[PDB]
Amino acid sequence: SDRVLQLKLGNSAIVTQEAANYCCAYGEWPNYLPDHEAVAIDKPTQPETSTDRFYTLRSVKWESNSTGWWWKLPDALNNIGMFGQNVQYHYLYRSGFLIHVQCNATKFHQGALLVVAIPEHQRGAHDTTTSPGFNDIMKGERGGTFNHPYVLDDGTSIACATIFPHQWINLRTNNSATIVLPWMNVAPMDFPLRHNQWTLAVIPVVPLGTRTMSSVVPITVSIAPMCCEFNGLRHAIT
Amino acid sequence: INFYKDSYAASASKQDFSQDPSKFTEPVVEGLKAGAPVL
Amino acid sequence: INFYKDSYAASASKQDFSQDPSKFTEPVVEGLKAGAPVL
Amino acid sequence: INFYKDSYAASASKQDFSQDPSKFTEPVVEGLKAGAPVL
Amino acid sequence: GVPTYLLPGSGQFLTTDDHSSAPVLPCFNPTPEMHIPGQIRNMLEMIQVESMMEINNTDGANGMERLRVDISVQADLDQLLFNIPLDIQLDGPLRNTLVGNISRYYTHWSGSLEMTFMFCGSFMATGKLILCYTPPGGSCPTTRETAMLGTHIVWDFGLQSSITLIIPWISGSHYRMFNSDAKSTNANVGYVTCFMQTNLIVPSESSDTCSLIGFIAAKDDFSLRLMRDSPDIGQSNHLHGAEAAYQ
Amino acid sequence: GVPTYLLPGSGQFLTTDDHSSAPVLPCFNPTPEMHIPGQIRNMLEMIQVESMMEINNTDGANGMERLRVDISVQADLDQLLFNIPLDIQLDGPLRNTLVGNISRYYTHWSGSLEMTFMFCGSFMATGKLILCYTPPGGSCPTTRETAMLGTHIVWDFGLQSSITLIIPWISGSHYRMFNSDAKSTNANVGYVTCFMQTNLIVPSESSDTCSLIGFIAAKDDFSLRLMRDSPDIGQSNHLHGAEAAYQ
Amino acid sequence: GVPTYLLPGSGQFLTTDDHSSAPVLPCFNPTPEMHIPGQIRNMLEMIQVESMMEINNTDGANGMERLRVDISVQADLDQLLFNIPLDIQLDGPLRNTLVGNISRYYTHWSGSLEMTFMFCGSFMATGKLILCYTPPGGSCPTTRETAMLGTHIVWDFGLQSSITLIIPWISGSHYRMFNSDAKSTNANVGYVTCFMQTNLIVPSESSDTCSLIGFIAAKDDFSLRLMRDSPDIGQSNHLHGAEAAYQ
Amino acid sequence: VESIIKTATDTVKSEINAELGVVPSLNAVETGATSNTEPEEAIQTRTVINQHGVSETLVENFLGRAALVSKKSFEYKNHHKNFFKWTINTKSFVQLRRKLELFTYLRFDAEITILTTVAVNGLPDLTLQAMFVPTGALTPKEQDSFHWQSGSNASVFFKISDPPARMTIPFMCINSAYSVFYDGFAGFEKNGLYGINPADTIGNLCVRIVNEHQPVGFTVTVRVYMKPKHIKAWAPRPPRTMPYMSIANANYKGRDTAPNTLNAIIGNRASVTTMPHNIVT
Ligand SMILES: CCCCCCCCCC(=O)O
Repeated sequence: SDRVLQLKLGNSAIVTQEAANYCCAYGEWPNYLPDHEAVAIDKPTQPETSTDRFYTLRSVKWESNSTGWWWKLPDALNNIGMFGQNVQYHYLYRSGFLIHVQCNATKFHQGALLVVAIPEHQRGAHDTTTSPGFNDIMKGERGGTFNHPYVLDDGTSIACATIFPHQWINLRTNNSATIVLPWMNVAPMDFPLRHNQWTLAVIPVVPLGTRTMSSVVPITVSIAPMCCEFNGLRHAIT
Repeated sequence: INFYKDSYAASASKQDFSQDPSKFTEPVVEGLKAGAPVL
Repeated sequence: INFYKDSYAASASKQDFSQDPSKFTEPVVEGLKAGAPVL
Repeated sequence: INFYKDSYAASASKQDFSQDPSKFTEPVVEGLKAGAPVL
Repeated sequence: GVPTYLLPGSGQFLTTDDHSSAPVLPCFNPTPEMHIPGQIRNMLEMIQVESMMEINNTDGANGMERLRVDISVQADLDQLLFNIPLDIQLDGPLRNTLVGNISRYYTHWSGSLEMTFMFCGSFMATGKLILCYTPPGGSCPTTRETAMLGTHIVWDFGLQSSITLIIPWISGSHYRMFNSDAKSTNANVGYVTCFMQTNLIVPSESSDTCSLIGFIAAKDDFSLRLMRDSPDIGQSNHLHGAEAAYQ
Repeated sequence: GVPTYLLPGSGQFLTTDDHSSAPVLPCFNPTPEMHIPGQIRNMLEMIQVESMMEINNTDGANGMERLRVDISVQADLDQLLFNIPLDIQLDGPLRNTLVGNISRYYTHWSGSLEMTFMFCGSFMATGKLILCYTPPGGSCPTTRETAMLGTHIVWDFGLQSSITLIIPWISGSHYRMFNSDAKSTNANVGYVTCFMQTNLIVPSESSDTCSLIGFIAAKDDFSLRLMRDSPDIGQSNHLHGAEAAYQ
Repeated sequence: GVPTYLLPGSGQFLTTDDHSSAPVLPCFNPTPEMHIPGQIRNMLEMIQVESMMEINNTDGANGMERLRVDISVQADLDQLLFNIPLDIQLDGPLRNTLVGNISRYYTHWSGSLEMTFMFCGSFMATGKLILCYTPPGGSCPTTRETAMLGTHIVWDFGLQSSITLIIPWISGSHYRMFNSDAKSTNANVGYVTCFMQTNLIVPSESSDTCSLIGFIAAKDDFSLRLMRDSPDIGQSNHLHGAEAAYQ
Repeated sequence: VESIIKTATDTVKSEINAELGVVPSLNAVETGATSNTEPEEAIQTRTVINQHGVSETLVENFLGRAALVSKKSFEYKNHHKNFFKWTINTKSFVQLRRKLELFTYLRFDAEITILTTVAVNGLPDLTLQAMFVPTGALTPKEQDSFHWQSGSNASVFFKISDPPARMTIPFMCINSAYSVFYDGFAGFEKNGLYGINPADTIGNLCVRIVNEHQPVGFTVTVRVYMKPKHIKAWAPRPPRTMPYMSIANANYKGRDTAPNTLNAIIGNRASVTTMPHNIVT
């Protein structure tokens, strides 16, 4: 009953027959900006189905020595579909996100991935006093990789990362993780090209292993923006 | 008693005993029943 | 509370929120209607 | 009057005049009557 | 007596404190109040009055020439006429205005601004212009096709001599800051540009170069916070006569 | 005036005092509050979230390898697999956890703890383990026959991947202290040990070595007292850029 | 603000003052109270318990031998057996008792005292004694005919092993003082003497020398005033380990 | 789900359990939820009326302490020439920094206490001036420049012989809360600083000795303490483990040897079956 799930948004839908319930970050659900919290006075555009739908990113391969992967939001989607177009033509944006991470193998494989949504995941650089640069942070649709997952690449720890909204993909138990993210920021809206509200991290705490036939085991990420709103229309910063 | 005209000047407010651990401990859409199998 | 006998010794009076910008922004004898041509 | 928020900060409490010397002077199970032979 | 104890801060002199203090002249009777025209109670009342922007802040323009923008009959189409830096913290066309001067005594601001332009050519001169406000994020537009995508007003010269371009408050945060870094995400307001929509057209006896005067003011949805000393005034020596006050 | 007298303590600066003090910016209007997800009001809310124990804190285990305990198919019976020092004040597997980190900002604690273990082997792998909590007093048990006499849970691997061992609050005194003497009667919590109840059994194509991830968290009957500075952070020099803040 | 002025005494630290003071640990929750046997609320409760008088404070008597008075079968009549100095301020048989020790933390006292003696000879031993309290004014009586004129109790040995001599509060002034001058009219309490009323008589197989143990306590009409440091304890050097507390 | 909690929860007595279909001790960590197994379901418990308080862990108390945020020594003599400027930040001292960083967002007013001490190179009872220079305002260039006239800036004048100066700075962010962490860049171009939200820019604290120099020199040290109050906090975070390296970022290196080394946070024990402080009787 809580192992099967279908998510439908816009012209897109996803089903899983091996889910583990699903997480609603901090027990919240996405919503449009109410009049009593609004700041920007221009009438916003709410494109609905053209932007609030699942966008599937390129997959990554789970290898025996993988350290983990990460994708920042909205950066990862800032150049995809109509969500990307609205982001480029508008100074301000606001939205929640429905995240669905996918990874299947066989009943002979073992492995466990921590799938966590980190708010304001400010990265640190290793063994230097120089702060991370633009290209170290903005990876776009391709996402990045963890250098030292043990400390979440920020001098803290993955051990305590469970304090953030998360799920796990334990091959023996499930083949997907689902997390619903509400707007998370100190402002009602923001400029999408210079700030990322959330960072999706997928880290193999227990490495992939088996003694059966070796096969490429991918990890795929599908993300659907929710309740998108845009303000401050102008030309595209394409 | 705050004798200053600006409320932000007042002493600390140590009376908010409200809590909701579940937003961190049980952020799952479907409530998990006591002894019933979670999956 | 002013403990001095002269009222001018009291603390500041920051409670006058009355305004009338129009004495500076619209000092015209004939009120100008919203969208109607001013001239 | 204690102006601090923590009650343990208050001045001394010198108003407890209750006593029960018998817990030290007569801890015997059977009460001993005035002039009656104790044994 | 009453048992007391002094707290940290005791004896200090905070320039923004607010307490009563000993009257120097007991029983003094101040002059009766009399009604006087023009009372102002909130500085926001002052910044709602439009004042002239120094748009032509260029070498070669002296004094009042800096307060008007001259437009000429064009030979080409869709021509860019001028742009206006929306810098208030950094020096620029908006700095020496009522809204600019008063706002600079503060650090945070929020609210809509309004720019009004009055065409001062002759009656026989006609034309259409397009004024555009471009929210931040990119480079200032240099072509009408690009500027036209932002907030704008197409202005037709005629009996009503002036047009108003509203620069609506469009910001992610509640307030913006008058930060020394003009390119900061918490300070940059965007741009204002002006192009010919058609062209300035005049007969032989009308001057072929006409001036515009641009004004700016805050709307009543404006608000300022965090008072600070203004960078617009300073001194390095005693003013003449200051020392003589002691002689 | 009012006759008064200063008490001892007058003029002192106690870092934990609680008084009102002069507002630096009179009439300042703070930004309106907005709802933000995840508000936390009591630190006890944070320590109720389970986090990973670094059980494999051994030489040769690097980074994340230290966060999982590998169990293999055994050749002998009733084998001891691992034990967990319940040290919170002294460094150990429980120190870098949410409950451990926050508790170390305090000196006294009381309440039940819960350890949850998730089996991360393949679906075809089966097994039964016994997790035991031994109240203090003696030496850590090294045989199942001895450990089995304490509080325990026999765990059968299956659809439900995880098991919880409750470490109930069993103490003579209301609270225990995070004392530097690990063998003190007011600090030692006892031990946690894990033995094979049966054995880890897997088919030829499933990996024959599987990992467990152990988590720990406080229950809602938990309480912390006497705030102190945490021993988990310190500095011996200025951080890079600290002095530059003055230039 | 409020006009005030500091009074003499301002800023002083009086060890007996009573004021509230800043809590070091805000929001600290003390351990819940639990019922514990033997709560004492007034020191007067303690001094009402009788304790042993060191009547045999003589050279040759060591340790516990000093706490009992041996009486023997007499050859002569009306023999004086022993007397007890009623000195509390000056060292004497009453000093190291519950009433004596606690009273010495004070300067003034008032109330009745009670001395109880328990005969510890064998069952076959018989006898009659007379215990006398002589109010102050003269020299301690040395003959029964003289002592007998004061307050007294004739004691017959038997089933009930103990007798009580009440030393009623008989004083001109409301209180007496623990003054260093033992012969002062505001301090001297008088004397207590004990004589054979008949004789100690025992059979051949019973010991012919028997012991008495004397106890003393205050009655509930007792009262103490003016707290002072006790002369019963002092130090001239650091105690062992005191300085090490700083290492 | 939300409720008022003033004491730790009580325990209820429990009996023997042998029910099919009911397995309270089994859970599924994969859901992301923490185990909901109660003590009463794991073992047989007795009834306990728990009176233990939970007020010392209130966020207001946890963060409500005056902590050192700035310390600056300078020479007071005939010439930092008798004054200094400090770009305000809460990242220079690690005890306060680590605690604030346990949260993602924080909204609070800040009580500021300024403590001054002096040493001869008797002690003069000097008068100092601490002026708050907001963003965009001009900072003093000399001990005597016109800037100190402080016509609009808030300034506080205090003596070394008086108790430490104190005042409260209101929550002054342009947003609804301060961003303790910021995964973004401060500008519209690509060369801006990463991890520094412009919105949380306070300004500069300028401090000078008002007195003209004396015939001899002195060393003056100014310590500034900050205590947050009227606190609201959101989204707790993993505590810092690696030593801090810079005030401008979360860069890390780790200690040279455990504990808290990049390769091992917890110190090593001989093996997973080795009990470190085992009781030997
Ligand atoms: C000493 C003035 C402090 C003003 C408030 C600073 C808040 C900083 C919050 C943070 O980003 O960690």
